[PDB]
Amino acid sequence: PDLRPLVPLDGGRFATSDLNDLYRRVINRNNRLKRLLDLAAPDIIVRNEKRMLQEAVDALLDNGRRGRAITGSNKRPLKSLADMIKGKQGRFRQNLLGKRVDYSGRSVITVGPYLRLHQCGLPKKMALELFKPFIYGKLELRGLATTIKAAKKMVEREEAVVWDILDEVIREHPVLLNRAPTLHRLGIQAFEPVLIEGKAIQLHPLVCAAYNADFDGDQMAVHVPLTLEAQLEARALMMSTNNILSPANGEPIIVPSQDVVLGLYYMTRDCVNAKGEGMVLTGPKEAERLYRSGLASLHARVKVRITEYEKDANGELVAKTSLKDTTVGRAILWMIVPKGLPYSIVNQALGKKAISKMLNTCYRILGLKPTVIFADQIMYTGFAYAARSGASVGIDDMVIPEKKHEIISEAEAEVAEIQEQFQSGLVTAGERYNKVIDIWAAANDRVSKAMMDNLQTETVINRDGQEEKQVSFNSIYMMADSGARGSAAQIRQLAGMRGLMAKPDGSIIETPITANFREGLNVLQYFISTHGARKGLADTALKTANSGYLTRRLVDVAQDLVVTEDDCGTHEGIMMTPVIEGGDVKEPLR
Amino acid sequence: MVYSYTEKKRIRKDFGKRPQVLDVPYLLSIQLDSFQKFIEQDPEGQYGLEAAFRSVFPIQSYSGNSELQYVSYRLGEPVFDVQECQIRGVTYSAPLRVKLRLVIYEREAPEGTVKDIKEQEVYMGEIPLMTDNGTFVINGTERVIVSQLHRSPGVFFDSDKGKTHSSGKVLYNARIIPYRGSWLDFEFDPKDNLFVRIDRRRKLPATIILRALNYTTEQILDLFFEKVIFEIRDNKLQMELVPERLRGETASFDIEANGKVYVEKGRRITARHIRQLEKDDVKLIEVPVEYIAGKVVAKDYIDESTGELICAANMELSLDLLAKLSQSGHKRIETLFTNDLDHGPYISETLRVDPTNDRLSALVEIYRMMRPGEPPTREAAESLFENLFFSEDRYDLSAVGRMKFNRSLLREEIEGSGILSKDDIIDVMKKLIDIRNGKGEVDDIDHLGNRRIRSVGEMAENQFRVGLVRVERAVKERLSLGDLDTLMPQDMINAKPISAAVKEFFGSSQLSQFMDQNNPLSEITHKRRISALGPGGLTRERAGFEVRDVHPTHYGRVCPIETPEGPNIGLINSLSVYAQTNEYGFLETPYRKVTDGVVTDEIHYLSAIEEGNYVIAQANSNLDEEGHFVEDLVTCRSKGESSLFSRDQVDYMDVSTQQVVSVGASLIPFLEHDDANRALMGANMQRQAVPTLRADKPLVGTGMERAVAVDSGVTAVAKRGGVVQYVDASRIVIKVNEDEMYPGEAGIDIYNLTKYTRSNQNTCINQMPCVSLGEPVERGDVLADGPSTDLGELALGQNMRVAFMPWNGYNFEDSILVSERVVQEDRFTTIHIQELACVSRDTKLGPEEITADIPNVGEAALSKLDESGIVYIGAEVTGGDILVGKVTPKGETQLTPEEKLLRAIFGEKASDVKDSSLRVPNGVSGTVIDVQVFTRDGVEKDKRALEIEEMQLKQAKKDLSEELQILEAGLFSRIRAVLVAGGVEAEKLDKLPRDRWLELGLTDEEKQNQLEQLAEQYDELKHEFEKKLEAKRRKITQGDDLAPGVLKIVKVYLAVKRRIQPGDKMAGRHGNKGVISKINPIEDMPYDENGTPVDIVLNPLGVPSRMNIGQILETHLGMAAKGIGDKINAMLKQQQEVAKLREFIQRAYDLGADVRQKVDLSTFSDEEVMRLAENLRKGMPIATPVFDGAKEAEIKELLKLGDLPTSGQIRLYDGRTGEQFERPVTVGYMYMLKLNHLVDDKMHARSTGSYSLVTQQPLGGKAQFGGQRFGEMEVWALEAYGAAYTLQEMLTVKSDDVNGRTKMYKNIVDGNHQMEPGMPESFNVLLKEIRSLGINIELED
Amino acid sequence: ERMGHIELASPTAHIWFLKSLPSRIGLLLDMPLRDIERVLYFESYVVIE
Amino acid sequence: TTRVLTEAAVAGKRDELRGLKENVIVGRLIPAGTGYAYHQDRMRRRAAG
Repeated sequence: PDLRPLVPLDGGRFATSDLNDLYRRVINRNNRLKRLLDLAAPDIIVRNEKRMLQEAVDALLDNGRRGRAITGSNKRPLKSLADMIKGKQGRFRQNLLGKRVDYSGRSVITVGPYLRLHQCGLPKKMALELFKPFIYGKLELRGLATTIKAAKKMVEREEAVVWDILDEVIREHPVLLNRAPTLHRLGIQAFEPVLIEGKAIQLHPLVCAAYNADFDGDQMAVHVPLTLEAQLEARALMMSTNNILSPANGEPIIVPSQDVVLGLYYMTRDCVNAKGEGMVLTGPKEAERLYRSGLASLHARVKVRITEYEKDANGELVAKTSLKDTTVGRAILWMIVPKGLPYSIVNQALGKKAISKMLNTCYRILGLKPTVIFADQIMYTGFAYAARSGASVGIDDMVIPEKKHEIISEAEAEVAEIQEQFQSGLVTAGERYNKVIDIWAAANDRVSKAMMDNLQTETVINRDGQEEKQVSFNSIYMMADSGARGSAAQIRQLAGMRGLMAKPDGSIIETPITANFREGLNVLQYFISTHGARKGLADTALKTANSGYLTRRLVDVAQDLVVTEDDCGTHEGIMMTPVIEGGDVKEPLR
Repeated sequence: MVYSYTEKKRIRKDFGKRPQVLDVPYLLSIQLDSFQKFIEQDPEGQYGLEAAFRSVFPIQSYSGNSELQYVSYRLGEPVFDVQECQIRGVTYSAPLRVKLRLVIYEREAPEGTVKDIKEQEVYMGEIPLMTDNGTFVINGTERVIVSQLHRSPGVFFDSDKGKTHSSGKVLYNARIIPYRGSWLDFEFDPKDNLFVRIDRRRKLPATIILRALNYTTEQILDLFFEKVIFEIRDNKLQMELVPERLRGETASFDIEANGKVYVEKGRRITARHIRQLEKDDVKLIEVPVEYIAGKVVAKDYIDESTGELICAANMELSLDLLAKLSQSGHKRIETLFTNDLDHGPYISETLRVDPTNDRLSALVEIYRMMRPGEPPTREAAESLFENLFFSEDRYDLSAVGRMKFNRSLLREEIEGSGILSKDDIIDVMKKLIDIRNGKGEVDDIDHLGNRRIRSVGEMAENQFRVGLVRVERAVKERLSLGDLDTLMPQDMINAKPISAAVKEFFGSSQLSQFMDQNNPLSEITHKRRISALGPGGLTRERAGFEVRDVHPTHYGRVCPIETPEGPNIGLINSLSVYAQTNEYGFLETPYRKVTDGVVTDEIHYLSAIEEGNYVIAQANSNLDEEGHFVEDLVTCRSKGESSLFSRDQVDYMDVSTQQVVSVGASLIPFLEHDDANRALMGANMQRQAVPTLRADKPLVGTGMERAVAVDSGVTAVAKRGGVVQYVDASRIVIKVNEDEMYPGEAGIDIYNLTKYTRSNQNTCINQMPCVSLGEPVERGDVLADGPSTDLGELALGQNMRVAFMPWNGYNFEDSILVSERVVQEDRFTTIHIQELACVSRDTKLGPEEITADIPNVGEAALSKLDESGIVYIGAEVTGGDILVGKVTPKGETQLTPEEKLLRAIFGEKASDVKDSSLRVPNGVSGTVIDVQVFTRDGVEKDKRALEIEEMQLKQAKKDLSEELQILEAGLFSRIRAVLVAGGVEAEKLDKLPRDRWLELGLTDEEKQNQLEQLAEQYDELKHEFEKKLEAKRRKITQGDDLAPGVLKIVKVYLAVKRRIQPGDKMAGRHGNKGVISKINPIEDMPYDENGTPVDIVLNPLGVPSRMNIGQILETHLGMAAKGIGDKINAMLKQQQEVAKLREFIQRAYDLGADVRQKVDLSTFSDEEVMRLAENLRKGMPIATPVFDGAKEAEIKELLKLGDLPTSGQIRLYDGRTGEQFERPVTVGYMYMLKLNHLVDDKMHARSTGSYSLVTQQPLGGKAQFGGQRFGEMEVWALEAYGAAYTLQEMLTVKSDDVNGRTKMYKNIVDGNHQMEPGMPESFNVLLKEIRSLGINIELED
Repeated sequence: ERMGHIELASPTAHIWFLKSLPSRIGLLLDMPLRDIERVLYFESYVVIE
Repeated sequence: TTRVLTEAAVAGKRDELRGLKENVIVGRLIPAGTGYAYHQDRMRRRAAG
């Protein structure tokens, strides 16, 4: 009876349902039949009650298999013993670590601009509740809590000394975080808790990519390790400082792609020559001159002495002074660079893939701690310069090519010619349709070429030659080129002609959308545009569940594997060859 | 020239190139019209209660010569009002009573009645009355029933082919869907066999129904199939052929056409051969004999001598059969064609499959399929079959179903019966055969002409009829039993079943639900929502990929954007601006008629069928002054295929660009510059807005905000008023002029505002006054301003200065930086109202009383509690302080010398009671607004419950005495007038009434008599006032009724002021949202050249990834408006002349292209100038149409007049380093809005609390300090990490291991940090459950 | 952790067996499942011996 | 579960708690990662006794 509580709804009536109603029915039926069995009932009658009893027993076991027994006033059937075993509401349900957690719940995500990676911002409101037994133990140990009740009263009164001992306890104690939907092992990481007066935690931005978070309305859970071995596992295996590379393919998981990238690109550039082009210095003075006056990060033709350190010797590095010319930003970041890495490798535009290779090579050569602290300083400088840069955006940033109207005129003239020759009868409907598709595709391609030409390195600046077509300073252009944000396909939708976007179910409309958001849009164009967005949203929503189901099946079928053997001592294996098919090799034997 | 007295105070600038032709309708006619017509006394019975009655009302006894009839139904008046029901918490309904007629006829007389009981009406429940805002007050609460969309009842010729065939072949089935009754469908087998299926059960042979329909095989064959004569006499075997009638089949040999050979042997038939054989008259031509064998006989024949079934039907001819049939039966034989090239039998194949050929044999089969057991007896089967489909009282689908039937069958007649017919099914089968062989196009489920919506009226009528038939059954039973009586008409008339059914339908329904009261826009769009689930349509969100896809016919009927992003996506839609319901169930779209090029202003509503026939132009077109077009070729849509057309081909014209947009999406400026998904999420989250203390008018508008605010019914408007007399913070009285005044009434209109009331979303609603005093107000003018409203315009949000610049990563991805000024300005501050209630629950031990005599508690807690135990109004409370002191009586004990001694010492408690007082939940702080107490009649303790009643009575007497005083003043003025020229100075009347010296006789013939008459007039008015006040007092203190277990009810409402802070979900109107991460002080943020800093720092990288140009346009218009407002404010400060500012603002208005003509100094006098300027002294109200907004150049000149750069980029200086920034940054003023997702609600954590009785697990989702739940996928990730000790800690320490939890707690207190596993109790529960079955299981060693 | 039992004098089969994908009673007696179901409701009257 | 449970009951088989899910349901250290060494020691001990 304990496992089937009365559960009084109104207090007056317990109404034990789905557990005892079947029991009550079977009990009274059996009592009636057994009493009647002693009274020599006619065979038909007693056989009828026997059949009804068998049916009642079967429904008690498996109601859904045969017959239909429902609850009072509800067409919903009863939850039988199998029902509480199989299905989505059985015992093979959330008992496999699906139980509730005593120490967790509903935290909100914010930005950790400061508070470097081996940390996490735990608001004080989170604290002083989760570690309450630890607070009680420390208070008793320090002699400030003679009794448990006194400790509870002091804690509820929230004294300053309570905060002090809480800070003392939390100092050397790890903690882990977990995104609720995660598709990989790396959805859970451990960090050092830090108290900040607020209500939401600050996750470090670099880890957010692994967490797949995007700073919108999001929720977070927190789990505290209690046993010492739990904390050791936390600091040795759950710790962000250990999880750098992807365990799937091997790429470094921590990879900045936001404002850090564009700031890095901007600090290392040169229009033609900023103030103080011909100046030559040592390199520490670069910041000295930039902060005060006389120099700007866009300065070119600037030579300095660079003492490169190279680990040519076995496990040993040697210095090397060099006098190559460079820009201000590269010289400034050179102090951030550790000793091992060379300077010529960072003497470039320094894009997103460039910094990815920087992290990869730095970890490969130097190690873990140097690359970690280097990434920390890199992101610090990225934020500093992104704030410094400004990097505005406006309706004047993107430029609509003037030849677009002429291209539209030529394309529509060709379309009219195609229509005329179709009415001439020499051309069928399908041939004309395909020709129109090809014509519009070529027009789209030439429009893309024209807008790229308008946006590429076509910007003359004053000089002794007076004709210096260097890279333009369109913010969209820098973010697209550096790859921090945007792509050619997206910008194609912004400055020039939109494209086809013609797909009701599988077909393609002959007329494409010829506009861009800068000049507004047509009602018809906007109406026809929404189909692809609707289809994509539907695909995402309906495929999330399918992907989850596939992952669950895969993990279920592939659970038994574990490394219990070192070597098999076998000479049987697989010949491995590069994939050479189609036009060329799709991937080397690398 | 527009006056707009209520709007002339502040006029918003518009930019609409196209001129408005049709105004926005009431926008809520759909919700109210259905209810109105359902409750309407119609002269003819077509719908509503009239048709519901006339359906099955006449009741006749089982040959009892008795009958039951009614005259008409009368609706009782509501007992209470909307506010009264809200306060009482009762359901606002309407009583109903119908006059009846019971007539009895004596035996041995044909229709000879002897008596009538047509003298007593009966009562049947209450109908929930619908409000003035399309809502209901069910249980005091407000709910909305959403209209259901479904496929219209009718026939559906669906293919159901493709991959589902699994055979590489196409299918062709037909489905009929009656509005009521079973479903009859016919499936097509890949073996070219039709099959009858009912209610998705086992299929049946196609032709079994026809045999059951008293049809012989020969009749069916002659009907569905065409028979050639096949006149073969004297072994000539000469065949009658028409090449035109049938052709395309090659000829083998021995073919001639009228003598000479026309079609050669072994040569394919050609259209030349067909043409010559048709032109040349061709008689019966000799053919080869094998042609007989393949052909099938048409009818079962007999020999001339003997009547055998030789050559029976559905039998191919045979050569040995041939000679004997020729010599015995006849020479010319009816046969078939079976032109498989263009036709196909598909039935003759099935005919032989049929095991039953007799009508009885077929009739038993259908009963057997319906009833697996109890075979029929030639009576059950026929009755069941006739009642199945041929029953009027059991099928009765609809007239609309018959209309759709005829439309699908191209029948001119549209009026038919609810029952089916044999010819109907016959033609349905024939049409299916033609379609399968190829005759036309298939239907379309997603087509809007095939689907209809349902309103509350039709479903209410259906529910009423369902309740009514059940009661009528018992009425017939009681008439057939004991009919020999003349009792009153209440023998079997019970209102309980119908009342319970209608309450359940209204109360608990999938479509029935509360509305989101947070935003008036949310309310109004919630009432405009449309769904497909529920009792019909789609049973679940599953089973659909294209059903939710956007059909092309959604052009001007529903919004293709406004839909939720959850799993219910594509299933919930909102009506367009001008969408109107069809007569029966569909939607109608108005359009302007285009005649011979010119466009006629007349509007015509079209359905999905009509729209596909004519030619409709696009609103994005150039119109000449006379209605002509600038360009001859304009893109138009005919059958979903838009393309250019000459001006002589167009047939109809659009109404406005908003015809395709719903109300919510229409309010977002620059939709043509933002992504569809972004607009979708923006519109979705706009419903999640919450009003703040000071509602701020948006500077950029769309115009529809005014209409939304006025039609929302959330504010107060002026109906037939002439001038305001008195204004109060909550009371508004307006004196109507005599022009709109009819006699018999005082001539004053009172209005009482709603002040700080909790909503369904626990929000606060308050209505603020608008006018000042003595202001001449016209009819239809707004009077008060509710939440998120300003001057008749829906003002939800504030216009906050922003900038697009990455600031130290605080705008990394979606993080929003906020200003300390905003907190100081208290913008976005929210007020929340929480309700707590308590009941006495009198027990067996005794009643529970609230006497504030709580033992074991200090007087400090009791200080804030009043005498009866309630807390004083306006008091403040934190934590868990006690609200109301209630005690539970305890069962008495024996003498109990210990207890007796304690009572002799302490007493006054004697442990007779237990502390059952009401206390705040932990973590909750606030202050009380007011309290409410409800006591049922029969109990009159009322310690301090009289105060609220006294306040109500004071309010009632106050607002009732005013009209009486006004009428008394008028009458006394009249009596002062009549004493004039009668020798009586007005001084005597001013001193004392004296009844004007009690008829002194100024005329002594009429002055006395008129004075008397007016004296009884005054006496009667006094009596009426006394009667009214007494009746109102009775209605006030009458008391209420509660649940039988309950004794009395006490309710308390509290106020909570929540302030903005990091963690708040902050969003805009362009699908852009963010979270508050830091409250930066003003000094740190960058400042302009003038030292004015920005307010919000926003990430500039969001737009390129999400296509949010509308945001930048909002920024530029924000600078335009801000420059204008600052300039006008500076001019005001300078105290300049009126003329300069007047011409300046006229220039600010008259500028731009031709959009609207409005000039000052002609309609607006001087005294309106300064008030109008002071209205728009902080910005320029600007309205932008949905697709006819301003242009980039236009806003460029706008900024030019604002003394602003056209680029929009301005240099900024760091607030921290004081350094000028390169790349000058565009800044913006954003009309930003705060959402309901506030961090204080998401604040939740737990260390250790109570656990479940079963499985011994912690509670869960914050339900009384719950704890978060772990998951299997999480432990999969942990196992991939492989921290086994952590897993065991999760499974034992923080789990159901009772012996482990206390052990671990004590260890932590002692600092042990050692883990003792135990073994989870959930496993024990599982083991017991397994053992509860006949299953052996045990744990070994 | 304590059980309670019922005598149930009348014989009763187990729905879990002879009703899943394999018919345990059928697989044991080589007896058709339909006939087993029929006799399980006192309306088949199969012979014993 | 139902079919699997019936099959196991018919067979009368055992689990031996070799699978990781078995350790999970029981609530003991898995033979992997940190628990791998402990499980190896336990298996060696059980081999001896």
